[PDB]
Amino acid sequence: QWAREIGAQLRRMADDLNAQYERR
Amino acid sequence: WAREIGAQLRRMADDLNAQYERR
Amino acid sequence: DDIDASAVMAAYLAREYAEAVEEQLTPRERDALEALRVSGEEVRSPLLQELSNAGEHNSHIPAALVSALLEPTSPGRMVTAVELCAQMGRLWTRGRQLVDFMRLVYVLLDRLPPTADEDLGAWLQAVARVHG
Amino acid sequence: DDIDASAVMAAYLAREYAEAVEEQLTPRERDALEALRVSGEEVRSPLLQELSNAGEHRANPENSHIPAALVSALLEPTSPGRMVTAVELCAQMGRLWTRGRQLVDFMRLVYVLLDRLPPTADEDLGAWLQAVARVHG
Repeated sequence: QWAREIGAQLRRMADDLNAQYERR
Repeated sequence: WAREIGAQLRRMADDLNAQYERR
Repeated sequence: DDIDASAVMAAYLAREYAEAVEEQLTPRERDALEALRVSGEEVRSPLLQELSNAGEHNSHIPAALVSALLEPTSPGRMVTAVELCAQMGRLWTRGRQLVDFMRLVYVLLDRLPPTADEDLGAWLQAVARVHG
Repeated sequence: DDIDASAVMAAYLAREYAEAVEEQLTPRERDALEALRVSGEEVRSPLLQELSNAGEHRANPENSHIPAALVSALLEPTSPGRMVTAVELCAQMGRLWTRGRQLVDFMRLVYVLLDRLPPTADEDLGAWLQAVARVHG
């Protein structure tokens, strides 16, 4: 299931993106 | 009233269509 | 104070989709788009006049007027119908009005005659020659 | 030669509609838009890497089941980062769905985004995109 896979990497890149600006 | 506008919209379009079919 | 996040996402997606389809148009398709932009503005003037005289509130009326213009139709009728959707869009900026704009567009593109590609090709090339 | 009438009309309306909302956007809404464009572009690179690394059938799906599943899963306790990633995914699918019945597939994926948005979206995204604005000026 690439559904589980791709999503896991999207949630990962989205979390990283979120943390780049949560403090700024 | 809707086809009053409806009739007018067809009026515009054919005026519009007339200008550029000649060219 | 507080932003309508839906409207902001809409504005963004609309522009990105426009630039996408425009970058993938053919040279003459791009010449047709400019041709449709001028003719659309040429009829937007009296098209606005008729709707101001309506003084009316739903997406039911717009859907019928478009399909009415497309029942034996001509390039002029197809342009007037196109510009009508654009004006409904300029009214339907926020909220569930955006979904209304998409359905009206769907109606437009769904009911176009099968010869529209060459009917508009010839007619919109005539508009371009006369406007440069 | 002949043209794709539906493809051209699509360009005209989408651009005319794009100008419509932006005009009616409030100033603070317009700052938010310029911050979404920036963060949307930043996540775009890693986003287009995972899609392509999955394949051409995944980078360009013939359907809407796959992208709409990712969007709905990103927006399931959400944060501004997931919302932006989801917005940009919808845009990328749009950049691919540019002619004919691909336009209606695009309609479905926008609806999933706007309908699955959280109640706190207006509030959180307002704050989070202010950080973006002042980090970039």
